[PDB]
Amino acid sequence: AGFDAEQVRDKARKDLLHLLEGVRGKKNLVIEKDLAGPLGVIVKASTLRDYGVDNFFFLENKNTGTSQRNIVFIARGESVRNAHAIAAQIKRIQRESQTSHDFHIFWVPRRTLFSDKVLEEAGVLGDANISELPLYFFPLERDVLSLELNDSFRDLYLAKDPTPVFLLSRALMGIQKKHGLFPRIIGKGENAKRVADLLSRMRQELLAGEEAGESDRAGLSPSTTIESVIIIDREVDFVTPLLTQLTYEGLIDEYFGIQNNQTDVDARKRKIQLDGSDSLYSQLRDANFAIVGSLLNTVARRLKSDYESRHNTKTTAELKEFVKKLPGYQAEQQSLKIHSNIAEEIINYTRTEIFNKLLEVQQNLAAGADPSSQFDSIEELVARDTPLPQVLRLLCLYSCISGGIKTKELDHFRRLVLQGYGHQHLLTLHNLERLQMFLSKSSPLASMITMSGSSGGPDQKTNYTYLRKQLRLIVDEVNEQDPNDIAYVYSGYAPLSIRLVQCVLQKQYLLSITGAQGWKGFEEIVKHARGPTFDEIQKGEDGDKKTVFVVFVGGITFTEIAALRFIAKQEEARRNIVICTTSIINGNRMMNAAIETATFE
Amino acid sequence: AGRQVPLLLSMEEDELALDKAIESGDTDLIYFVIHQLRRKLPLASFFRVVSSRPTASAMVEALARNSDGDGNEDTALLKDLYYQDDRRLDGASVFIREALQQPETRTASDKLDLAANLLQGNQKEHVFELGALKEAKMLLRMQETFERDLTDSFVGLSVNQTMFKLIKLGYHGRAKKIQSEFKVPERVAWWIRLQALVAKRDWNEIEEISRQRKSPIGWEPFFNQVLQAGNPRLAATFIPKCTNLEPGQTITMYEKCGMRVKAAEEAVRLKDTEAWNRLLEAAGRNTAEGREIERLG
Repeated sequence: AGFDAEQVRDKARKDLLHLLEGVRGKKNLVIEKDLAGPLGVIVKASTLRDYGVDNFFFLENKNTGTSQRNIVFIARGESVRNAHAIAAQIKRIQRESQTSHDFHIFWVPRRTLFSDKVLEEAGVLGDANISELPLYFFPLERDVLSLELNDSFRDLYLAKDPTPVFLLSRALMGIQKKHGLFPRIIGKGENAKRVADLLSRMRQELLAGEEAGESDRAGLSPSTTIESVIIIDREVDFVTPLLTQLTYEGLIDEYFGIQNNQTDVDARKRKIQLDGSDSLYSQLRDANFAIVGSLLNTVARRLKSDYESRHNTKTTAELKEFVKKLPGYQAEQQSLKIHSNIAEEIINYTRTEIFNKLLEVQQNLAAGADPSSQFDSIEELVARDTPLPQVLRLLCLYSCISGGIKTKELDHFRRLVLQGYGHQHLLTLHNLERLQMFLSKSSPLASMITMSGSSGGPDQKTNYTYLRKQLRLIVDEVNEQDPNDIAYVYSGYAPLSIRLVQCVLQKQYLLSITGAQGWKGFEEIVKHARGPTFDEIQKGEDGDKKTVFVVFVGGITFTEIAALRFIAKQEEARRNIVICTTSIINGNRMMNAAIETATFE
Repeated sequence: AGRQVPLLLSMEEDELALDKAIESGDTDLIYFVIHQLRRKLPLASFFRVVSSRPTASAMVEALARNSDGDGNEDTALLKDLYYQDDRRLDGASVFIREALQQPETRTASDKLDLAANLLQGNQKEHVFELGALKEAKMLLRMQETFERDLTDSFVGLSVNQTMFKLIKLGYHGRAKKIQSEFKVPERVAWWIRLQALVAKRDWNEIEEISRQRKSPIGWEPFFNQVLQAGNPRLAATFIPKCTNLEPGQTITMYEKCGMRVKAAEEAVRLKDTEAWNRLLEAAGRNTAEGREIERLG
């Protein structure tokens, strides 16, 4: 009866295939490249051709095939960058065709007034069959839902585009319609509050619809399946993704780049699948890289010792047994060979001087050391031409964790970057200033929160000096082999974001390391983190273990996913934890939101 | 609340319709109202309406930098919007951006000039960017000089990258000109100087560098950098210039250079009989003389 991530995949596959049946005949496929990956999670390429697709084309490639009469456009309908591209795709074969063509566009997830005008002000609105493809969450795992919006971070925090918040809101409301109102909407931060607002608005619009004869049959009552949804704004805690991640999946995302559960290695290069259907990867992904050697050894000598199993046997039937367990002994065999190779590459990566000089800085900054003491180490890294994203993450780390950079050190930093990597990065440093990730200490927007200096400033920033102690962000006495606490994901540093979540879910454990819902017990402490703290109760108007949705507006890291799975195992008795997010984020994606790539050459 | 917005606008309630669309969060309704306002109003009046509301300006601003599918801009819109709001940094960034698309340095510097010209309309607070802009124009110019004189690519590289290329090509006189001009830090410049000479295989002047007393970055960098893909012979020469070192590492450094002999010698000099044993057993009392290792005690 509860929430199952499978119902989202099956529904997604259904709604697409149902639209493909609708296009009678054979098709060519034009898919937005950022959307091709996420589609792969809900349908197979094989399956798409059964339903009559010839070749696959990208909207970004402009080279749409002429072979077929029906051309199918699949792209996100909120994107302005897509509408202009599609209309221009229609006439770019409407004038160099052969037949006349019937054009079809599946908008993800909805048809917008913006679409209907850009398509009209190109003359091609009436020549295109337009339908709506309501994909929202892409279930990447049974406990991980994602909107998969790759520019969601940039758009939300740089462009101030509230589109990510709107989509996220409709997705969560879809869960409510099916499984009941969230008995409690619990959150932290501006955009977390905005989502809670739209959920409140959308709940009232459904009661206004039913009351005013729009029918819709059945009014929404509090869920019996769901305990609460917890919403955290990414901007409340920029430090976690800025840090180099130290889990196995985490280091894969840092070094190789994970996308839509898949990555690339060199045995052009080959694709690896990275989901939890693989037995071995499930036990590996959330584990600190330090003990990945141990974990690989143990499973390697447990494979050859289960090949020692029952091939002695011989009747005729208990070998027919053993032989059927042999595919999985080949799946488990090669699963090991792949990850023993990745681990070997990632190990070499983690041994380089530059890697260690970066981590050294992070570790000092994250521990509360005088940020100034790290200046020479940063200066050298710049002079040793270490990749701009890696340096900028340190710069933002220092800024965000200290309440900004001292004015002298700022100007020095500005000079190094500009002189190190290009004067184009005036723009880059400006963008990081807009992001409020890299600021002078004398700026009003730099100040952390204190109860001391009460007034002055409304957007006061998270106090990492205060919360380091009060939320026990440092645990340098943590077992990586059998982890006792979430800090293991950084080998001594627990993400503030998940600590914040622990203020709601594990109140007693949190006291332990220094039974009401909401923030009760941590009101003061959480006041020291950026933005609104709230606990909106939904009673409507009219038991077993329940599901908890932990939602990240603005992106979540794998380390945070790991720490949440860790808590989920602990709470296995009373709670099923599902993670929702706009996208899976990391330090590099954040800097790319900022880095200007034009070049003066 | 979803087409309760045009209701507000049907009665030509412009600024009010926009506010209700913003409260909705529905980015579609916001575009729709923004689109209505633009067609209806004097542009300057449109800007005033749209600049009072943060989300509105933000979306207006987005559409201006993405109106065919990436790439192309409505740069004209951006300039006027920023001009009527006295947003001078944002206006300057538009011109800087234009400089990065100019195919010749003279035009690129003109855009930088336009860029700078806006910032002197408030001078203070903009000191850094003015200086930064002033620098790039200089660097571009010096790089155009280098290209004609020395016949190689230089225009567009960073200050540091330029020093590197000048040094790797043996033009240390010019590379020192860049350094002095842009006040490149000592520790930065030494790091550059070393890495380039190593790329250059100019073992001769790396050697000539070693002939002075102290280094602002130490000699530890010179060891490792030269050792790696280079001469263990040249590498070894940087011990014992190394001030900042840990006990009995001079030994391992001679070892890493493949000089077990001189390692043994260094081992005996430090009164470490144990390392001397390990070094002699490595050879073996007879092999590689070893006697020579043995004669050293």
